[PDB]
Amino acid sequence: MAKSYPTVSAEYSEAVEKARQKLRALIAEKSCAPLMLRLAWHSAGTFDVSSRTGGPFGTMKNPAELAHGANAGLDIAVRLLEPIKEEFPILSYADFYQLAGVVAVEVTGGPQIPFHPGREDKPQPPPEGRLPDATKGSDHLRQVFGKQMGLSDQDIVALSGGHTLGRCHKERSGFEGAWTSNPLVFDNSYFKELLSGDKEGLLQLPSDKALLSDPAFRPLVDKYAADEKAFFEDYKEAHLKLSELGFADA
Ligand code: HEM
Ligand code: NA
Repeated sequence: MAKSYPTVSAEYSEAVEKARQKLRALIAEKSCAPLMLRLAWHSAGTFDVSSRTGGPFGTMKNPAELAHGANAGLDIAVRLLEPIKEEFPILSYADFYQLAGVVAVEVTGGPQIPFHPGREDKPQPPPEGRLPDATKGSDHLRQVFGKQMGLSDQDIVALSGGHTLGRCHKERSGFEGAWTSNPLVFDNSYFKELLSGDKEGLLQLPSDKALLSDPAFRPLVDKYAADEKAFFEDYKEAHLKLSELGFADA
């Protein structure tokens, strides 16, 4: 009951569905689901409840936000999706990029995340610096996900499982390597690899490792490594909340 979703026209809803189908095809065909999940997450994860600035309001289309260090390479994702966007002028960029994130999780075998349309495209990007720093630890994760975004510790650990997809690139973040051996499959392998420690051919960031040493995060890592169904359930809830930060709040 924390949300009151807006009424959109039948034509808006039809555009959502037709765009969803185009996104499902393109994301699968171009093998770019991890990049598209990162696009949606960096779009949403800048929300700060104290000022109600940032969040999933389409500002990743703005070159000034694409230029943030944390968003290196997301210009590729914006450009890859623009041909579809041009077919759906009614949709906000805000909705479109969150829909791409939901689709990215779906097409890689993850949970079906509910999608509610109606986000506005806001004119001002957030200030740079809201997103989590991969070199920092649990206090920082709680500042970013908790104090800024309003999400729970469970949400932090579940959402960190987004790293079950994809990899780091030396020219984007400067880190390099995949967390999992199957980076196009949405599964609980991220947590299994965290528990088994560092190993040749796979990467762990300091922020991933902070989940292992924190007394509240660690039980959640253990749970998701053992129980993919529980991971999917908690991930679905956390991604839904993330994708709607600042949007439709009652
Ligand atoms: C918990 C704090 C987090 C930190 C410090 C962090 C940091 C990073 C870094 C440094 C990269 C490498 C980017 C590159 O070089 O291409 C990355 C990639 C990625 N992140 Fe995160 N991330 C966090 C949370 C999340 C969340 C919440 C999600 C989504 C639910 C997510 C999804 C991804 C994905 C899918 C990739 C791979 C992108 C690709 O393959 O192109 N991350 N993250
Ligand atoms: Na995986």
